[PDB]
Amino acid sequence: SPRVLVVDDDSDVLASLERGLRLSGFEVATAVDGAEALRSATENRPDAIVLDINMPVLDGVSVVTALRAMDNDVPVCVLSARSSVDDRVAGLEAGADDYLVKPFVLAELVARVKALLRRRGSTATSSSETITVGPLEVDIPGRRARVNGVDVDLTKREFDLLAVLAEHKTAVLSRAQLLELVWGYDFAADTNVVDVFIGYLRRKLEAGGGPRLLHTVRGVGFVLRMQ
Amino acid sequence: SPRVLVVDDDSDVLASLERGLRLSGFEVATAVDGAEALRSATENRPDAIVLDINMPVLDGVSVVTALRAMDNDVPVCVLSARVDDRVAGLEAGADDYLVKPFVLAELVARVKALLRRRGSTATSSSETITVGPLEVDIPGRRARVNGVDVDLTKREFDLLAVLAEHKTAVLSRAQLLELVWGYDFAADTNVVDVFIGYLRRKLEAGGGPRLLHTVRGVGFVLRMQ
Ligand SMILES: [Ca+2]
Ligand SMILES: [Ca+2]
Repeated sequence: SPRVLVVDDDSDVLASLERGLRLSGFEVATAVDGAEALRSATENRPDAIVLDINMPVLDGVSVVTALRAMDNDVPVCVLSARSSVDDRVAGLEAGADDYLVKPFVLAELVARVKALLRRRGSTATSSSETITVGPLEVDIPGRRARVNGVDVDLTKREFDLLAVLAEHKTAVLSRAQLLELVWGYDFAADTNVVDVFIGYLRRKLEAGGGPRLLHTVRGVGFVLRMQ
Repeated sequence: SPRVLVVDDDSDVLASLERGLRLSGFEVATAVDGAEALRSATENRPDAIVLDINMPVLDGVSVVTALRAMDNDVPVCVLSARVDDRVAGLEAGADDYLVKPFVLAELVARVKALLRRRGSTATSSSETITVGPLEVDIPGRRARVNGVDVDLTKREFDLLAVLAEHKTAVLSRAQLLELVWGYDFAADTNVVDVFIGYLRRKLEAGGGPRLLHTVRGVGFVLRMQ
């Protein structure tokens, strides 16, 4: 009953993923390149999209870029070959919500797709008032972050992360807690998605040129706090 | 401003490159050896790296090797020497080179070219291109000859990919410099001819037929026969 659009230009992989997800309980639509992805996404509006990065015609990065420019927040998990790192990172930066490296076992994708759906248009936060951490203001309801009055341009998943960290300002959250609260994971994962997104957030928070607000507590977790 | 990391163990040269590139409109990071180069590259994600070859602690060839081994496709222009007539940094995976001594205008032109290429979002509609025994998987950035992987550096593939996309077309040195290297300017560099050599040698390793042809005074063509 959730509709998942799966996009890959490798016809074996696409057929396999189609088979795998349909059997796992999803209504599945497919596309072979990013143009067909955007057509499919536009004409059918999937609940989630599984999106290969390196494709002809329009790549996965472009597809993501395009969706997000249209304010289309559909959850997206990008797929990439192992070696195609600085590149899957591009999809995440451009606005994908999660990634999975090939080859993967099908359970890894199903689990992340159910998480994607659990956390589509998101946060597990109750704050209504804007949250201040030094010069940073995190407006959860208005989905707006500002540092010294200047908006910080964040993707939907960067913002969800910052929002969870602001909701628990000054508290340390572990990778595992952040996978559950932000990504909606209900399973143990081998993933550095939290680390990658902490990198992006911190770079954005610091681009102005002042204090580190977002701290890595080695072996324990991450914390948003002034000083 | 594009961020360029410059790496040279000679502090005079390092300082001079830094000054020059900054006055040319670049945001410049520096590193004194290959170890500092790796740290800077990780901590600071430069848009391009100007990389000396002979350095203590860790050399330019080792830097390029480590970067490529770690799937970091950052543009690298190596500052290298030229005997063997080999340019070891290129073979290791650097994208272009300059031979010291050089004028700054040559480095600036080459760094802009690096950046032009890395900045390109042009996406081909081609999938796998077949030329006789050779298959070029464009989107997958893989080549195989008679089903056997040909291990190519990023820039070797870039060149192979342009030749395959225009398969059987003769592309001049000038067009490949523009198309593959991102040059917008004159350049008397031999970099295209050097990489053609690399590809031939790699493509022809399995004993097979010549697929990459040099038409002197005209250009280069990838075709079976
Ligand atoms: Ca692909
Ligand atoms: Ca040196």
